[PDB]
Amino acid sequence: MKTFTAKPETVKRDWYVVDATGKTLGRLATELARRLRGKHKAEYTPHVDTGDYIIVLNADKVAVTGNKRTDKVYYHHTGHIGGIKQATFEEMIARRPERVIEIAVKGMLPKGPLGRAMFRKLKVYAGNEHNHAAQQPQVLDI
Amino acid sequence: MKVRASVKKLCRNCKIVKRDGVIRVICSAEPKHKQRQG
Amino acid sequence: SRVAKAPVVVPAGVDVKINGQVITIKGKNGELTRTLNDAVEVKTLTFGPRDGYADGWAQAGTARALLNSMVIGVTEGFTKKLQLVGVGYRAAVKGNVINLSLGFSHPVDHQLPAGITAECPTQTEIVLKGADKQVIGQVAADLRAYRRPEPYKGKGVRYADEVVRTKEAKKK
Amino acid sequence: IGLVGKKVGMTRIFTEDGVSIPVTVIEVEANRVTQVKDLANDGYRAIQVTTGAKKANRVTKPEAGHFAKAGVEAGRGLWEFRLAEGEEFTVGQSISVELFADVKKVDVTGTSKGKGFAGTVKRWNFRTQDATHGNSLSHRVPGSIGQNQTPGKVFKGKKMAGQMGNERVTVQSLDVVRVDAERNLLLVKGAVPGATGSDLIVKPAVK
RNA sequence: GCUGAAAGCAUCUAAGCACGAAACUUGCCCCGAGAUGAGUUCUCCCUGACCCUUUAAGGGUCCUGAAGGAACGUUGAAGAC
RNA sequence: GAUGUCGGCUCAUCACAUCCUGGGGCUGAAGUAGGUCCCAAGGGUAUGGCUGUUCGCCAUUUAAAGUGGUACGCGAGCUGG
RNA sequence: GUGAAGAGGGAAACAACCCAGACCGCCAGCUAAGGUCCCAAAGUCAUGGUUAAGUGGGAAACGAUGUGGGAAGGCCCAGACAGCGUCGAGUCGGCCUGCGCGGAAGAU
Ligand SMILES: CN(C)[C@@H]1C(O)=C(C(N)=O)C(=O)[C@@]2(O)C(O)=C3C(=O)c4c(cc5ccc(CN6CC(F)C6)cc5c4O)C[C@H]3C[C@@H]12
Ligand SMILES: CN(C)[C@@H]1C(O)=C(C(N)=O)C(=O)[C@@]2(O)C(O)=C3C(=O)c4c(cc5ccc(CN6CC(F)C6)cc5c4O)C[C@H]3C[C@@H]12
Ligand SMILES: C=C[C@]1(C)C[C@@H](OC(=O)CSCCN(CC)CC)[C@]2(C)[C@H](C)CC[C@]3(CCC(=O)[C@H]32)[C@@H](C)[C@@H]1O
Ligand SMILES: [K+]
Ligand SMILES: [K+]
Ligand SMILES: [K+]
Ligand SMILES: [K+]
Ligand SMILES: [K+]
Ligand SMILES: [K+]
Ligand SMILES: [K+]
Ligand SMILES: [K+]
Ligand SMILES: [K+]
Ligand SMILES: [K+]
Ligand SMILES: [Mg+2]
Ligand SMILES: [Mg+2]
Ligand SMILES: [Mg+2]
Ligand SMILES: [Mg+2]
Ligand SMILES: [Mg+2]
Ligand SMILES: [Mg+2]
Ligand SMILES: [Mg+2]
Ligand SMILES: [Mg+2]
Ligand SMILES: [Mg+2]
Ligand SMILES: [Mg+2]
Ligand SMILES: [Mg+2]
Ligand SMILES: [Mg+2]
Ligand SMILES: [Mg+2]
Ligand SMILES: [Mg+2]
Ligand SMILES: [Mg+2]
Ligand SMILES: [Mg+2]
Ligand SMILES: [Mg+2]
Ligand SMILES: [Mg+2]
Ligand SMILES: [Mg+2]
Ligand SMILES: [Mg+2]
Ligand SMILES: [Mg+2]
Ligand SMILES: [Mg+2]
Ligand SMILES: [Mg+2]
Ligand SMILES: [Mg+2]
Ligand SMILES: [Mg+2]
Ligand SMILES: [Mg+2]
Ligand SMILES: [Mg+2]
Ligand SMILES: [Mg+2]
Ligand SMILES: [Mg+2]
Ligand SMILES: [Mg+2]
Ligand SMILES: [Zn+2]
Repeated sequence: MKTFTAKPETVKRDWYVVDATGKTLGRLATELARRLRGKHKAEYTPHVDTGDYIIVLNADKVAVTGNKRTDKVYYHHTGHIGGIKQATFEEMIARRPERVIEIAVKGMLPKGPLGRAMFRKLKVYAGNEHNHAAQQPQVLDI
Repeated sequence: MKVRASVKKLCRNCKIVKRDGVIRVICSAEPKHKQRQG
Repeated sequence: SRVAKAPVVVPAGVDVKINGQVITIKGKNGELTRTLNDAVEVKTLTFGPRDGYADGWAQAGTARALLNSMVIGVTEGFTKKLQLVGVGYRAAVKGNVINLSLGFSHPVDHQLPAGITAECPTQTEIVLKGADKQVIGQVAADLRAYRRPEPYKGKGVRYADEVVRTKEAKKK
Repeated sequence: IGLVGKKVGMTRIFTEDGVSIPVTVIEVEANRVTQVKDLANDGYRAIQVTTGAKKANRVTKPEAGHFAKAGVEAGRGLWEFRLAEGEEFTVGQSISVELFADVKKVDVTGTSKGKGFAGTVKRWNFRTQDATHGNSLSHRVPGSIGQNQTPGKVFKGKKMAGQMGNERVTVQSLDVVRVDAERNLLLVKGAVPGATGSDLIVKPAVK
């Protein structure tokens, strides 16, 4: 027989809710990336999104070690000459705290259309409330 | 402030102090003896 | 080490709360609160490294010294004296606002924090008072900063005990 | 808040001490509040206003229902002004130019006159090259637009020919010369953006 | 700089606290939801039958044609089109 | 089996080893005005005489008339000394 | 020795370095160099240490109470060491060695 392949039509994706409070950024992000990709399922298929939907609460309370809170720098370029911009981790937390988790996870997901599709299943919130009661997310301790 | 690679006690009133990862010489007697490694 | 080892005598009329990692001493001259580094156990008060803390003796010695000051603070309390040197340099206290004339085109109008109190014995002296040794230190530094004592004549705001070193100009 | 008016034109005011003040005359008819936005419903605090009049046949049913909810006659457009904390308004309230009675300076926003496709000389104040001394077909042309292989491209934001004017412009900190509630007029010192007859937004000066 | 141990002292620093520049983040002006993460608010409009099969976000017929749009015309201190 | 060359003109863009403006330590810093070092790249940063000149000298300005990288930036953009 | 005239795996990419020599087919298995948190296959493996510099992941003379280990020493309850006779336990400064720190400015 040919090896099994997951089918995008029939894949079951569960909903989970994770609390980022006090969790180390990168060690949370690897577990998120793993589960968004579906690497935790026996039906894992490289060309199919078999992963789960994950709500992350309290993104503003994510932890980092060392002097990273002040010294970790996020760079981006605007596309305009001289348009190199930067923000420290602490500035990112103050202004756009959900982006810290989102940026970390995006860099750990595959690049290309499927990786972008996998990222859409991550729902990051700054505080302790989400609006997805209807999806009945299960608590997941990462 | 003298900014040098070699910072040293220049008299008995000079003290070596490390502040924020920088070796400095502070002197109670002589302001000319104030140094920062750099 | 030696600082940390020595416990602090807490007098009668002075009351010490300990709740989690918080000290909040009562008493006549005032009231004061702090939270210490998590390497310190405050057992008089007695201070010591907690286990799993390499800085614990360093942290205990500072804790000791701060609480010694806090228990001084709410008894005899702290006083700081400043002197104005220079023609036309006056000071005057008015509520919680010291008014310094210091040879500027504008009057300086420095406001004391919540519980520091000033008196001008003469116009050329300020006498600060409070329970917090850090805050009275900071207020005194801020007042000195308006016109720090200058090296040719010694003019400006000085600490009354300060010995301002003087020099003469370039020889012609 | 500010008000919406119309650029009537420019004139002057002679003072008794022999100063001629150039003025823009702005007709500021009653601005009628058509909607109040609040934090609960809209996520921000603002008034929407209309002014002037539109012919019934040019008022669409969606537009007409919006005006009818407010209980105001249709005006020529809708504009929003953000509210500060103490500012409160009610739907249907008319706001007149007397708003500016004690305002010393205003910012005036309009659509600048349209120059169409403009060259670099006009649009960006580029210098012309030689009219003579051998110049071949290159009198008002832009010159070089980049370097060489490094970087081997033109940078974004390069100043080049293109549409000029016909855009939103604010002129800040114009003196209010006269507020005439009777005639619905605001006189401001100096020029403001746009052609005679164009819409102007007038706000108390932010600076 | 303050307070302050490690290091009985000293020490702006290790814990803790305060100042500090046209640089930085804002504040000012303009663009801006293709922000595909395509958001929000207000208002308006459409309230008919039936047949068929590969029963399905299925296909067609008759009746109906709204709000609004476009087109055309007269045009504009809008504009190469 | 061709990667157009000095200088000018037009238009730039980056670095910072900073010319001006901003902050600061030391001074053989009285003041005024300097010297030197540290921080700082936001913006600003001559016109002429002579010469193909770049440069330089000179005249007269300026807060200042920065130093470099960009095929010693830029001839499918101009010039052609 | 390899490339030339040599594919495969590793060294991000990278003839000439490391592993290794492709007769063809397989949706079997074991290994090499190199690896095992996610991109990305495999240890968020075990035990004992070191480092706080993101050192690791560019680094020289030289500078420094950074911090771990070691071998001697001088002085010390006949009271040292510091600060003010007081004072009441260690203190002092060289050597060797592990890992770090400064020295460290460039152009889309
Ligand atoms: C080619 N390869 C062996 C290495 C490589 O793959 C890289 C890379 N980034 O992938 C390199 O950077 C490399 O090509 C390279 O450029 C190196 C060096 O430049 C280099 C290296 C180590 C050195 C050690 C000491 C000295 C001291 N110098 C010698 C004398 F002149 C004073 C210089 C070094 C040096 O220049 C690493 C290699 C690695 C290369
Ligand atoms: C990390 N990365 C930036 C480079 C890299 O990827 C490699 C690699 N092989 O893939 C390296 O080898 C690298 O990590 C490395 O180790 C380097 C060096 O060791 C290196 C390099 C250049 C040097 C130039 C001069 C000198 C000597 N002078 C006197 C001393 F004070 C400095 C040493 C060098 C050196 O050690 C290249 C980098 C490249 C790195
Ligand atoms: C003909 C070649 C030219 C147009 C000019 C050339 O300049 C010379 O070769 C100077 S010597 C020849 C002068 N002349 C004939 C007597 C012909 C231009 C010169 C400046 C270089 C020195 C050699 C390389 C070059 C390309 C880039 C460049 O700078 C050119 C060639 C590939 C180019 O095609
Ligand atoms: K939208
Ligand atoms: K340049
Ligand atoms: K100076
Ligand atoms: K600058
Ligand atoms: K060339
Ligand atoms: K040329
Ligand atoms: K070309
Ligand atoms: K041409
Ligand atoms: K061979
Ligand atoms: K690093
Ligand atoms: Mg890939
Ligand atoms: Mg500092
Ligand atoms: Mg026009
Ligand atoms: Mg000209
Ligand atoms: Mg010709
Ligand atoms: Mg011509
Ligand atoms: Mg490219
Ligand atoms: Mg002390
Ligand atoms: Mg300015
Ligand atoms: Mg060819
Ligand atoms: Mg610099
Ligand atoms: Mg910048
Ligand atoms: Mg700014
Ligand atoms: Mg000249
Ligand atoms: Mg060139
Ligand atoms: Mg150049
Ligand atoms: Mg030509
Ligand atoms: Mg060219
Ligand atoms: Mg010629
Ligand atoms: Mg050959
Ligand atoms: Mg090979
Ligand atoms: Mg290979
Ligand atoms: Mg390499
Ligand atoms: Mg490398
Ligand atoms: Mg490869
Ligand atoms: Mg195996
Ligand atoms: Mg894996
Ligand atoms: Mg482990
Ligand atoms: Mg490194
Ligand atoms: Mg080093
Ligand atoms: Zn000295």
